[PDB]
Amino acid sequence: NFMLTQPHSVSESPGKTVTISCTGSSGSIASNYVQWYQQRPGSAPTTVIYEDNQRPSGVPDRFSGSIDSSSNSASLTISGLKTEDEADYYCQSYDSSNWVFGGGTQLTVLGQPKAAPSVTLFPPSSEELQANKATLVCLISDFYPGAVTVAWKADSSPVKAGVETTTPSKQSNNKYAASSYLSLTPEQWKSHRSYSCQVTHEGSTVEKTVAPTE
Amino acid sequence: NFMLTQPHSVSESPGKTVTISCTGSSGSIASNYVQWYQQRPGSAPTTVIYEDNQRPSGVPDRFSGSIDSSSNSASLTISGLKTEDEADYYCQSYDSSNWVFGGGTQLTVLGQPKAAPSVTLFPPSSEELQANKATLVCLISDFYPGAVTVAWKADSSPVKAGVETTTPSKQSNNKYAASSYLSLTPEQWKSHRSYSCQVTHEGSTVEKTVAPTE
Amino acid sequence: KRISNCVADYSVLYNSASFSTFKCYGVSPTKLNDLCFTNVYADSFVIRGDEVRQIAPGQTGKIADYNYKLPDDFTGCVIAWNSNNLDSKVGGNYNYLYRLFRKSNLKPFERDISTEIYQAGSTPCNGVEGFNCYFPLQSYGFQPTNGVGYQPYRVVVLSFELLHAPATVCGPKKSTNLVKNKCVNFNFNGLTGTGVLTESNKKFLPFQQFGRDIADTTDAVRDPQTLEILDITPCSFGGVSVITPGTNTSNQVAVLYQDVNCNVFQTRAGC
Amino acid sequence: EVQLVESGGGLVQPGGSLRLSCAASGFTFSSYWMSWVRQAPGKGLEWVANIKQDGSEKYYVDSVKGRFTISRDNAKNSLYLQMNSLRAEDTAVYYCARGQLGPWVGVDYWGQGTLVTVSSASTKGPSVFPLAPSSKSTSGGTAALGCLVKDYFPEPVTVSWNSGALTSGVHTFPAVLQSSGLYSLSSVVTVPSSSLGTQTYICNVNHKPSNTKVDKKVEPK
Ligand SMILES: *[C@@H]1O[C@H](CO)[C@@H](O)[C@H](O)[C@H]1NC(C)=O
Ligand SMILES: *[C@@H]1O[C@H](CO)[C@@H](O)[C@H](O)[C@H]1NC(C)=O
Repeated sequence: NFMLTQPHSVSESPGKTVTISCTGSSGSIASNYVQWYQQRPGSAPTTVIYEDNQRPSGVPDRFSGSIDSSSNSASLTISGLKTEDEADYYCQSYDSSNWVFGGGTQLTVLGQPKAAPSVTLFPPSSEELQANKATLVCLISDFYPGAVTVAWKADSSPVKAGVETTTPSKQSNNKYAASSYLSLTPEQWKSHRSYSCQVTHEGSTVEKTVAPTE
Repeated sequence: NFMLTQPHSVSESPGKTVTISCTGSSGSIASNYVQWYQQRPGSAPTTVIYEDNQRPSGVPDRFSGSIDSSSNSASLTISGLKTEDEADYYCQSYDSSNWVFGGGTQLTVLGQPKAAPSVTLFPPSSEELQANKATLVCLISDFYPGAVTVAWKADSSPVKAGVETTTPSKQSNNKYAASSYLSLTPEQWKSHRSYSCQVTHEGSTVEKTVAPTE
Repeated sequence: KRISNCVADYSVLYNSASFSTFKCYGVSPTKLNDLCFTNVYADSFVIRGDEVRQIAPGQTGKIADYNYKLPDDFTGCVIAWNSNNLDSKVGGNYNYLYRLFRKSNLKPFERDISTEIYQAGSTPCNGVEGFNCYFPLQSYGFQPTNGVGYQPYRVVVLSFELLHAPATVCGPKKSTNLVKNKCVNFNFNGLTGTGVLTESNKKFLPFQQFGRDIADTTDAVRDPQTLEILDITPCSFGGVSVITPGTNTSNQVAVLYQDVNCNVFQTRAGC
Repeated sequence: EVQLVESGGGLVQPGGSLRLSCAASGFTFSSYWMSWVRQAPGKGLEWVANIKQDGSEKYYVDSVKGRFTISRDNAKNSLYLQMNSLRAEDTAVYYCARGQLGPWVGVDYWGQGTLVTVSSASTKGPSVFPLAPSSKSTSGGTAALGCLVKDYFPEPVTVSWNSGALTSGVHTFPAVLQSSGLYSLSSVVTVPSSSLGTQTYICNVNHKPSNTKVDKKVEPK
């Protein structure tokens, strides 16, 4: 049961020397060669360290490695910490006729504290209701931090079933966006008074009200 | 997932110094204290090592222990190897609010090469057959080694279903004894010619013959 | 921090289990109570769970040689425990500093406060940020969901030393059961006296612990834990006198005691 | 000299509730650590539980988390262990462990323990068959005697002959596992063939879970 233990989040610093430690359990990792592999998210991986002391051609001198036999751990050191370091690293070894890979160590982070969230509500159209399915989408974006709650208010009683909310995602605006979906039937759509979608944030509450009259 | 790795059968030698190694995997065993426990087989356990360097009162000084950090292993050394050493050893550590114990390392070893197997048959009596039941038991004893095969022979075809055989057991004669049980029905008991239960050993085969006529 | 002139109380130290490391180098942890020390020192610093073994003497590393070094004859104890929620918020902690570069190795029990520019190459960089010279002090990044070996750990190291000064720190004072009307030995912080402890009828003023007599002998000492006055009296002594009927008259003798109080007759002149 | 007794076992139950108690004497119960430890028959050691000297803090292994409970008191110097929702893995011998300063010093204290086994599938009436080999030659393993125990569940069975009057030459074969997971065994005693009619032989079978005691005469055919 050979397994290499390493963290998942380290080196979250602007720039200076920082070390990453990967250690083994079942046997000594100094008996065989160990390597460090780097992968960019969404593309093919590469290798930063091979032969436990060397680097490939074209790979900058900033990366370096060392072996501590007292700890049974391997240390990977990066010096420059430039803007081209957005990758997760792995430590790989060889026990007997098999290969073992590490868990992975993600490294990503190398003006207005408050941004106004924009709320968009999409009522069903005539095309939706003729298929016996009504969808009500409550879209929110540009909020910081991404810790918001989405709730739906009916004419006289809040709903609990049929509302699904996804986790916020990073967009290309240094902000987060979230979506909410509600599955509804047409008989209660025309039997109510006004539909409201409300969102709660840090000392902020934005509610958008719509009416079934079109 | 802290766990301690040690053998199961070592120190099989007379009268000289030997060592036993227990090593850890998930963390460094030199951070906390490790202890060795000596238990009597079939009786209450005791302790030979506490504090990783000292001894209980009354325990002889023949045993000795040491710690190395290059291998992350614990070494216990035995010098005298007298007639008192018949036990299995464990190594126990402490990672965080939990105790982990070792697998165990058994230490036990510090006229006629051929024995004739006595074989006995017990056919069912009238008491067995009146309850719609028939037990034919094939008993073997005093064989060496305990590697035997028990088979039942009918009038014209060997049987496969209804025969059960147990493992040989250690008796008070420096030999082994085994038993075989057969469940049968009275209609085939009187429709056959002769019953046989044969056993096979190393270069030996003993066969017995009985008849339904009583 | 220096701790002295107080009764040592290591009972709560080992009766807790929140700590992760209880390794005591030099001295065995089983007998701290019956040992008296002069000076007690206690350091405190926070280190990652990976660099906890480096606190032990003999090992080498970034922390063991550039930030904190222990001597090879260390006779103290090291206490370590995990505190992740207290030492790190949801955003992580960035006010903790550590050293990666130095001119040479660090002697044991030596700390450095200067934050100059570390020199690595031969060409000086004229005291500005650039190539071949960097800032040897580094900030550290914490995460709430990081690995178990990367959570913050608080390490407190205890050091015990002996000097020519009298011991200021000893193990918890032991108070045995009081036995009276028997020839026993007592040591009430000022005298090792042997004798009985009878119940007296004289009250002592509420500021005195000793007491003497006309002949200037300590014969009355106040017990501190229950506030009773007990007298001190020598157990017994005397001589063995014998009476003899004479020669050519008898063969048996009798044992006479001078003042020892007990076939057997209780005379006025002893026993 | 530290004295320990454990008596909490001796019965089988599937998924029930059980109580084990360890009583200690010769020391101060309100100052030192306590623990509970078990081992499987034929296997190695493993840790179960520990408790602080005042009972404030208790811990378990992740295999028994959710269930199990431990409590203590200093008035009568005893340890309380209560179990619930048992499984077939719980066949083990339990020792009450006593500490010295903490979990780093070591166990160093092991009681004699109590054999604790579990079983399921209730019980069924055993069948006794004192076979009488009236006609048999000499130069055999058994001269003339036979008793058979079959269709009993679970182990064990105390087999006695003539109310324990004779104990020489008694050989009891181990139980065998059949195709239906049923036990069966036989016991044989070497007796002279001249005492078939002049000596009365009684084969005694006792089963504890089935609470049956059947005594049967042996009569040659
Ligand atoms: C001594 O202290 C104990 C508590 O440790 C207390 O119960 C007792 O009353 C005290 N005796 C005095 C103050 O005389
Ligand atoms: C001698 O001792 C006995 C008992 O200890 C006591 O009753 C008696 O009064 C004593 N004699 C004197 C003179 O004190």
